[PDB]
Amino acid sequence: VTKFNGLTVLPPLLTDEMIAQY
Amino acid sequence: LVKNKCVNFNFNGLTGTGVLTESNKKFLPFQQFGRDIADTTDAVRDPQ
Repeated sequence: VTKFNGLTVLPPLLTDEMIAQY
Repeated sequence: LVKNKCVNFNFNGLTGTGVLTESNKKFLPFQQFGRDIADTTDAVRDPQ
């Protein structure tokens, strides 16, 4: 699987390591 | 010119806003200012 004009992205609450742990 | 600080910059008429950092990417000898896929300016060469 594969700058800012006002828009922004928010990080997920569960990061990828925590999702991997789950 | 002041870099690494959020300043109001204008080079020959680009008249944008942002903080300028030294860039690894290399231009072509004639090419002046770059751009991104979203048509937003991402790299500029100082005329001086």
